[PDB]
Amino acid sequence: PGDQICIGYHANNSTEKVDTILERNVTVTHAKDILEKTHNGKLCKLNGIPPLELGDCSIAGWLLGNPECDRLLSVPEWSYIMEKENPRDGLCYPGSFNDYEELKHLLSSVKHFEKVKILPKDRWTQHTTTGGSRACAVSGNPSFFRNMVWLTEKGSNYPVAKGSYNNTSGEQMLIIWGVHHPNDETEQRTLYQNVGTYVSVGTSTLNKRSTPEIATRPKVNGQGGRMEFSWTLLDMWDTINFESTGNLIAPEYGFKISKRGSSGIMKTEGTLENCETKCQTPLGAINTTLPFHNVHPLTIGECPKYVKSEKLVLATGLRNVP
Amino acid sequence: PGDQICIGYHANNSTEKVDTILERNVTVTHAKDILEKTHNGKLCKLNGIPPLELGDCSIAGWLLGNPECDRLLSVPEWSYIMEKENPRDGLCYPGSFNDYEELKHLLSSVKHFEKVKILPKDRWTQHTTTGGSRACAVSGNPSFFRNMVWLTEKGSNYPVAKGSYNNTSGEQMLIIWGVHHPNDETEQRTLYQNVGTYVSVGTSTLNKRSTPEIATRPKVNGQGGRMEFSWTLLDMWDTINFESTGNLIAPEYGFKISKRGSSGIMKTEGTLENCETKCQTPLGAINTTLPFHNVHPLTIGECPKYVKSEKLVLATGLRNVP
Amino acid sequence: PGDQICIGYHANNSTEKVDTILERNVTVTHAKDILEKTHNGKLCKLNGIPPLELGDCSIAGWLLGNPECDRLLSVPEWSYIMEKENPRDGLCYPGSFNDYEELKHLLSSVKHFEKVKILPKDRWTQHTTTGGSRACAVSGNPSFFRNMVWLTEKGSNYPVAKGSYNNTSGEQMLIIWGVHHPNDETEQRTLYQNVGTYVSVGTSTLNKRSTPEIATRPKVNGQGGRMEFSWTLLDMWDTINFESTGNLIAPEYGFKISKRGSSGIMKTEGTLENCETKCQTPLGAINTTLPFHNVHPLTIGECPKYVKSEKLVLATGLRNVP
Amino acid sequence: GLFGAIAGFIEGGWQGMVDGWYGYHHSNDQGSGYAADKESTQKAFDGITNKVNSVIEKMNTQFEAVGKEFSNLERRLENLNKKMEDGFLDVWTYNAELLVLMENEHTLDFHDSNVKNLYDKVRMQLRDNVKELGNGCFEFYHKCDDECMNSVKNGTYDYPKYEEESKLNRNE
Amino acid sequence: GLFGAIAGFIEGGWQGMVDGWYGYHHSNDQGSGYAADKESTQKAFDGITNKVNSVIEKMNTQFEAVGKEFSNLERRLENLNKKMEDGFLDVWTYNAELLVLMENEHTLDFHDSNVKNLYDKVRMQLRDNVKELGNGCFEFYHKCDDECMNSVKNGTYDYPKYEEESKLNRNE
Amino acid sequence: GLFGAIAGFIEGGWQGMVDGWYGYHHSNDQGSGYAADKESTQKAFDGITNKVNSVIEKMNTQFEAVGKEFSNLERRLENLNKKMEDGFLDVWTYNAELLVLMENEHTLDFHDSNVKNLYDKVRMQLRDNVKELGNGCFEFYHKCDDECMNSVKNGTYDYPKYEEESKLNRNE
Ligand SMILES: *[C@@H]1O[C@H](CO)[C@@H](O)[C@H](O)[C@H]1NC(C)=O
Ligand SMILES: *[C@@H]1O[C@H](CO)[C@@H](O)[C@H](O)[C@H]1NC(C)=O
Ligand SMILES: *[C@@H]1O[C@H](CO)[C@@H](O)[C@H](O)[C@H]1NC(C)=O
Repeated sequence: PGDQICIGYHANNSTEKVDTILERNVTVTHAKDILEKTHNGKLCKLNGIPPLELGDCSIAGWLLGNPECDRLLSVPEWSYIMEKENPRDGLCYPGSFNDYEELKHLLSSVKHFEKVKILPKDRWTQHTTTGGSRACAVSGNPSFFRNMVWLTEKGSNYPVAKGSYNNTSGEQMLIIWGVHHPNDETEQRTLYQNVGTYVSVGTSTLNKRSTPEIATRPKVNGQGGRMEFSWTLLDMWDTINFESTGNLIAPEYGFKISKRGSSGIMKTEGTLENCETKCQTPLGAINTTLPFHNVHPLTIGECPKYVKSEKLVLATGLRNVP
Repeated sequence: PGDQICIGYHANNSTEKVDTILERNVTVTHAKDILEKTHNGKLCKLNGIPPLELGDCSIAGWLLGNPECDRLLSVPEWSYIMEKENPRDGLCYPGSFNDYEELKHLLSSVKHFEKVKILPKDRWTQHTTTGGSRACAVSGNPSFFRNMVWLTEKGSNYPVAKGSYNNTSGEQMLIIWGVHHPNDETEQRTLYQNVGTYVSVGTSTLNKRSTPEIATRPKVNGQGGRMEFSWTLLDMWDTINFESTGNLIAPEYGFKISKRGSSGIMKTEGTLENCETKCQTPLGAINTTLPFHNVHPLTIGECPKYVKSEKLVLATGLRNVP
Repeated sequence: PGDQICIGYHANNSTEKVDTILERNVTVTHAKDILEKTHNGKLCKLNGIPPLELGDCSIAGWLLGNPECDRLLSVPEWSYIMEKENPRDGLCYPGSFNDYEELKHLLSSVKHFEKVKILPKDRWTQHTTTGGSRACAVSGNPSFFRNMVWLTEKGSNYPVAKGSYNNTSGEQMLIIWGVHHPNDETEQRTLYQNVGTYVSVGTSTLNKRSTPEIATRPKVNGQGGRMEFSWTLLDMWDTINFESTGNLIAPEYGFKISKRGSSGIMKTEGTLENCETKCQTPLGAINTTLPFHNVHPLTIGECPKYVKSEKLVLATGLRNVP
Repeated sequence: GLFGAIAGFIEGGWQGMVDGWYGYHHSNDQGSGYAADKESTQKAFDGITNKVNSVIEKMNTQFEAVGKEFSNLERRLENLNKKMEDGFLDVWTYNAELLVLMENEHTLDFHDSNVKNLYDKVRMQLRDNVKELGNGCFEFYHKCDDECMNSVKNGTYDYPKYEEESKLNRNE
Repeated sequence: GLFGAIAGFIEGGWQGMVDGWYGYHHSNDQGSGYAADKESTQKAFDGITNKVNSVIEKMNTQFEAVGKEFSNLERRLENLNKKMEDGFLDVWTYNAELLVLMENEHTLDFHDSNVKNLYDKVRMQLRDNVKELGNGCFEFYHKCDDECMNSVKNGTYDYPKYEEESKLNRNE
Repeated sequence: GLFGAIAGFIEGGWQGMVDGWYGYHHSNDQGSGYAADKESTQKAFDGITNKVNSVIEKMNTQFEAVGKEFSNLERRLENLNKKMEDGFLDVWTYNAELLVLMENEHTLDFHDSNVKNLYDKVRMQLRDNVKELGNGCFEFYHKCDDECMNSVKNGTYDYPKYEEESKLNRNE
């Protein structure tokens, strides 16, 4: 005989393994994994308010108003921007864009937004307001950026293009312009008459002047000319004075616009689905709480610390022995 | 009977509550806090050498000499720059300043800084230099930056104007110049006479030819015009070459400069008091050996690591138990 | 008597010491140090592919063809670049180099690369292609950048110069040009005859027209003039079209280019040897497995973590006692 | 392990015990069975629960957006950003890994301590009233019914009571 | 705790004791009182005041200017700077917090081991010459006066001296 | 140390031992000598060795180049850069500085545990067939020759074998 009592621990049918400083492949009764690695393969709205989807266009092409971009969905509010890697429809008339990157950033997120008419196309009595090109083809028929006015010569005479705007639209306004860079001396003469033209723009804080630099160029889009574009934010109540002797590509519209904090652009091919998310990735949205993840680096929102790591397994239970 | 001897641990009437991986709100006998979170409220000198103090002025209005700034203290050595978020007195006559931030970075801290006459206002015997403007008024009357000369027509002639300086002051010299962009052609004529004017500046390293840009703009301080100021570092023994046939806002003084390494500007609405510190914050100075702090992110000096934490309490003693 | 059995632990004559959170200076039996602190003084190749030693030259000196750099080894592929702090063989003819920094970067690391002429020196039959200079003169006789054709006047006529090329080298091409900035008018005429000249360059992404700016400047290297070099990268199957009525310093050769990624320039005076390494530094290479080092901050390759630490001793044995 | 109990002087673990992490097995004249210790098994689960929260809750998220916005003439920035993102990933990666490793070594040993403590907490209450088998069991030098066995598990063993009956059996 | 001494088999602390963290308690024929242990209450304080002087001194300061310095056309840059500062904030915040905890769980357990290691220092000197009550006390199988206790304390207890007087009262 | 063994109740270590870390030392009629425990020595070796491999292997290095890159009108970037390279230096320095201090501590204690856990693996088999000397040694109440010790080392010591023979030498 002899009554006994014994002290011992739990054990079970557990395969779960963890590593430690001293030992590896260690079996434990149970464990917690703190490494998020599953998305949901869906591009979703962010913190409630949807993104912006240019689809197959760029921020340049979108803003200017490339004809191929009139069918987009006007979103007064958003929290990020969806744009393919190399959009097809951007600057239909070939050229460049100044501080473009800086601009993209500004727009990544906007508490409010709304295109506005500022300088009506037909107010330009002194000059023509219906010039266009073949590289902005609207079904076999030449045209131009739906928000820009290619002011040209009228009666072998190019007066002094003077145009203003008081910004009373209740909030800051993105405004854009450009300058045509013709292929030869003769072309400059054909379109604007005067040689040695210039394009001046002015607000209370901005004074910029552009001057056509004439060089010979490959016919990108069957066009040899190029249109260098430039922009600014005109404060509430401040005014903007255009004044050019030629090559001035005017605005017809501005963009009221309010900010709540920067965001980012995500280069995706996919489209938007009806869902929610606090953190977003190219592969799909994340819903987690773990400290870390390893889905995709390019992330947008409140996300766990991305790590070059395979598994993060915390041993909660105890060493599991037969 | 049966005598005894026991083994135990200290205890007391403490309430210092530390935390642990396994358990929170543990009462212990003694604890050190390593989170510095207390400042002194006084903006102080930094390693003994004080900040340049700009009051309601901006670096620019300061260097150029916007009249409202003539009451600033003329220290020959400082360790950082104090400056309000949005100063009142800068470019009294509206305009802009190229590579302005770099300059502010250059001037954030200096070993030596002294203003020095190099192109005396009376040398321009061929022009009018008493020209002020109402935007730069001084006691009712028109005036101008106390450190620049505003070369203008005299007797209806603006002769080609030259001016030079061999840097012989014993150290590199910051020099500032500006060019004037008038609102309209009649203003160009009235102040300068000639047209197709140029502002040319040259050294053994720098070479610019600016062309005044006349254009209409929104009056800013009742001024459609603008002054575009630029700067350079004229090396020792190197000479600087001004030439212009109009629109040149030349300088009268240069600034000898020496750098021990750079610092930074601190936005604040406060003033220097007589106190010292190794680490300054917009809210006050820090005197601590602690490793971390939460006083304020925008620090200057040698400072403990900043954290988004409330308390960091190490435990020194043992667990307090009844 | 009573047989005994005592239990105890290993000990030896080791002086090795390690530190713990509670006790400093603690002898142990065996210790593994993990702080790599010894190089080899020999700047070896990297991952099997050599650097690109330049010597007393600058990268500017290299590309153009400063005759003092003819001796350099034209390796078509390299992993990084070596270059003194203050070389002497850069710009013999004083001037400047636009986006030089960004450029130095581009050519830090290259997969493929080869100097391939694109616009022949003897294609300039309407112009003189030998007007060299003293500051850039080979053995007395005036000379010029071996790949840079100096176009000057011939027949006291300088007719518009044209230059066009279709990129068909399979990859992209780094082409380099420049315009000249003469000291006085009598120099311009003597050389280019025409006046109010220009230099235009063009592609699908490029478009510059430099107008030679004139002024009075300190003679550097016995010249008042200056040459302002720009550069571009011609995309596959593109065309670069020059056009100059004078001042253009045309490019004779071009550079095919392919990048696998980017590296960086090393500020050393030493010279390459026949060795190898995965981690190079100014002071030598590193053949270590340890997770840290304290050699030199300015490392290139796959490297330990640079720490401001003297010793990192891990205790592996047990406290050694008498 | 580090405290000798788990996979040490107590070779294995009871699959029988199904109601806690560390408990008892008895065998008296009335029968046998398992039954885990309510307190210890709860003091531990609280700990571990608190441990996973400390490592999760203590993380600051913020709100970022990683992305390009770097023209082909701002490569050096592109690089600074890379060097930045790449420098942090490394830090966060090495920190996570080693956190786990350390936090894991300590958890397993916590369970060790916990067991050995229970063993010690019982042992020290029984004393010379029992034969310490050294395998994680005590053999009684007296008879221990159920209201008795409970007193042990519950921490209220009356040594004085069975003191005399035991020193008897103990000698002989 | 983790060595079972503090808040364990020793239920509570001694307010009475004031000259140290670890001590003793006598109840012989000459009254009662408290007395801390020098040799072990100083090994403690040293390695604990070398713990705070470790987390504090190993920090690298480095002179820095944390400020704006960016126009409205350099918003990408500002942002970059912000990602960086935010970056080092989240890192130090996390590290610091988990340091505090980790080093506290240790500090506290250190104190346990320090005590449990003293109780044993004494136990292993006495052996059968005392009743291991099981609560931090030892009952003597012989009257132990002041000069005796202070030889258990200073670590010079004479076992044989009492070996024969004690094997008496023990058996009975 | 922290487990009271190494540098605790086993004051010093054994120069005379040279085949493993921790071991024995028998002192009977037929000679005397040292015999390190191959078992508990090859388990700790694997331990430490696997420890140092964790702090080495887990360091993801990547690939980067540092350097100037910035002009004299780019002072700011040049600085941001610095604020970064430095920022990370401060981190990697601190982390490693402590990482050692910790790992060093947990390593010296690991040893102390491994010695303690062995001294108890033995004690708890021998029980009252021997005399715990509180120095690291036991004195056998019976004659324990060579081939005896060996049945102990492999942990199969027969307690019943020497029970009465020694329970006789104990009760005098
Ligand atoms: C996010 O996760 C929680 C649980 O963690 C879940 O309840 C919720 O549905 C998820 N959110 C969405 C919108 O999917
Ligand atoms: C606790 O005791 C200390 C002295 O040990 C005394 O200074 C303090 O006032 C006491 N705290 C309170 C509020 O009773
Ligand atoms: C400037 O002054 C120094 C000393 O007088 C002289 O050496 C240097 O050549 C001067 N420069 C000019 C432009 O004369």
